[PDB]
Amino acid sequence: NSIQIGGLFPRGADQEYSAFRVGMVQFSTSEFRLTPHIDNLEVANSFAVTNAFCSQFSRGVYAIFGFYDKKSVNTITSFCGTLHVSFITPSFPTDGTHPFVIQMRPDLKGALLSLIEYYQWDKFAYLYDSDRGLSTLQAVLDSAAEKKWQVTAINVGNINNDKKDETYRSLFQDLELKKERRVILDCERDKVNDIVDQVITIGKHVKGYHYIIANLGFTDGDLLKIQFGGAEVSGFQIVDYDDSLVSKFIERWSTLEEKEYPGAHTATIKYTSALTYDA
Amino acid sequence: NSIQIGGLFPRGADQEYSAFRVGMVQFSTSEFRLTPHIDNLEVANSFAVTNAFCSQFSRGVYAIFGFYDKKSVNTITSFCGTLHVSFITPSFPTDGTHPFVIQMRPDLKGALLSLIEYYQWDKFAYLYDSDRGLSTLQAVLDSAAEKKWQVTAINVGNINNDKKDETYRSLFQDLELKKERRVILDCERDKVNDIVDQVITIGKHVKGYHYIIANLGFTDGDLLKIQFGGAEVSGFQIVDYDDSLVSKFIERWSTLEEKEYPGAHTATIKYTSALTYDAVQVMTEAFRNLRKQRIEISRRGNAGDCLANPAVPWGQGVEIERALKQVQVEGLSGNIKFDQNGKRINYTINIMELKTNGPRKIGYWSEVDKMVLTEDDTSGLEQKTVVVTT
Amino acid sequence: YRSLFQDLELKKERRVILDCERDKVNDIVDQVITIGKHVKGYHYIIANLGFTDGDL
Repeated sequence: NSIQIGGLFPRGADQEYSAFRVGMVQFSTSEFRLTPHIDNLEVANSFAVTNAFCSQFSRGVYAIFGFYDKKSVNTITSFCGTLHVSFITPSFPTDGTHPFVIQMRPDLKGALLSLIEYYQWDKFAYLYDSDRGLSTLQAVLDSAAEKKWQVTAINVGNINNDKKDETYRSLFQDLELKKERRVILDCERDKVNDIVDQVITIGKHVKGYHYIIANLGFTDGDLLKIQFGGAEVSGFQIVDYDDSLVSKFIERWSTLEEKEYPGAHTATIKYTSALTYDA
Repeated sequence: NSIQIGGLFPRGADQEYSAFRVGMVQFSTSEFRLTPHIDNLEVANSFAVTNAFCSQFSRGVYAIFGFYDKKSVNTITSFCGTLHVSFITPSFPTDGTHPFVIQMRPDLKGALLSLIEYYQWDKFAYLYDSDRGLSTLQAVLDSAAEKKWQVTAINVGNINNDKKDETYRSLFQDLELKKERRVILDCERDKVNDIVDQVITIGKHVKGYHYIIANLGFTDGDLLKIQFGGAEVSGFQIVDYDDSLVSKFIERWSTLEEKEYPGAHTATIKYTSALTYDAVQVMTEAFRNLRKQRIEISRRGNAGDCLANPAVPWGQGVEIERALKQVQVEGLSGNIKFDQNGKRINYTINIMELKTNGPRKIGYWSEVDKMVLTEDDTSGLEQKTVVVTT
Repeated sequence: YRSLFQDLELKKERRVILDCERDKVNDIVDQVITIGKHVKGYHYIIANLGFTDGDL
């Protein structure tokens, strides 16, 4: 039995798509089969998202799936909320409760709170990228009342790649005036990479500083570049690799040729793709 | 040569629509007379927004007008950017340089930071609703970093109205944990007045507290309710009632029956409505200039459905946007001028203080001149009886 | 390398004059980066004419 469903995907999310088809293969059943309607539109154009949404609605799909921008979240909640169409999503959790919005990404902020509670920091800078939503920051501020924290949040995402350089050195130099030893980064994998790189170049990966990477990709991140700096570093993983089902997943995940499923021929996997495959 | 236009007024904004009617009256002209497609739909519902939008798009209206939620900003921005359709709003400005976007609100940010610099504060609470956006928060934090400020921001706006009383008690106690004496407020006027009433009940309207109302319409609130509590209060104002043009506007304003024009029969007015009237003047005179351009643009409902794949926008409106941006004319908020980014520019925002006799100006704020104090001291009232502890 | 500089740490040396060919120069520099011992308080001298030729 064919079962039509939506399949929105941002371009450059190839790993999640490959893993998606892997999900189609692994869990296909004799009783019925899913009928994906793949769509590779950018999430930045909410209007285009509306277009694809009406398109799959024309397809009459019983479900819709894909990533969403904070720019698009209100759109998806509005439409799926209106038409009572379900929409599973890997992306960051909604700041507001909604009907028909299943969401694959666990809330992370409370663990972050407990984490700080363990490290018992009194004061620290807190960089953030807007795109995942500022709500987490709001939370850290709330505790800052209760925990008398003197956090100094600063956005980073506005910066262009073209001048993506001196702004950093000026930034950390600004951090030096407070002589900050402790920062919890909250950025995307790529931004995580560039930031870690600049930290290397300025050499603040030395012992006496500390970092916390606020995402599930803490293992996904290439921390080898800073493993030997002596500064302590800690983060999060939603997917233990020591797990039996996980290791079994790895046994074949390496096997796939990149030509069929690019980005899949690796020892590990982005947690988001894993959320897709689970979804 | 009547010109079809949009009309997206959120429910309960009667004074705004009435002001819109007054705008239709004040600038009606033989060369053309505007043809509103007025609608009353929830601003929060992006779906319905898209519905009416595509409806007027089916009308192929050459211009559109209405507000937008922060939830809906991305909507209308994405539509103006995709369909190359010009639009005007009195809502709070986008954080990005979005094409085909006109906006009546000069950013209150720089004047606010300037004000903070004027009081030379170092520690303060920052209450905020989410609804106008967190841009001011990002800004105040940004300045806070360099200035070694100790921000205490809090999201008051998510609190349920069902018990919009209980939370406040713990809330101000939270301030008392640090004994904050300095509290920026960033909410819409209703929430503002409510919270102020709570300040009354907790009695923190007493002298030695200071307050800041972050809004274009500082006079709109019920300041009289706490005029004599002794706590200092001050805020920004985009609307000078003292202006003779504004004066005459009042002369026609309060006099009108509120039945035909709800929200109009008063001595006061929302800054929003003034932005509306100003938007009417701007659009109207803009097309007046189009007539000088003689660039014919008339078309039927050629636009059809908004889901054309790909949709291909007609470029005459792209020219119309250029015609709009170049407009430079006086309004209720003083001069109106646009950058090609579509933000208002080279404007002015009068500072206001709550003197015991009543609210009062002390200066004005150009974006380029920054803060500008006015001498207006009225030769000093009194020393207000100096406290002498011992 | 890490063992080597760790051995240097016992003397807490702040000052070294490297004397190597440009390739091994670049490699040793990279390792110094990875161990991070190029913060203020250290110093280096590269004993060759290629001091500009190498990346710095």
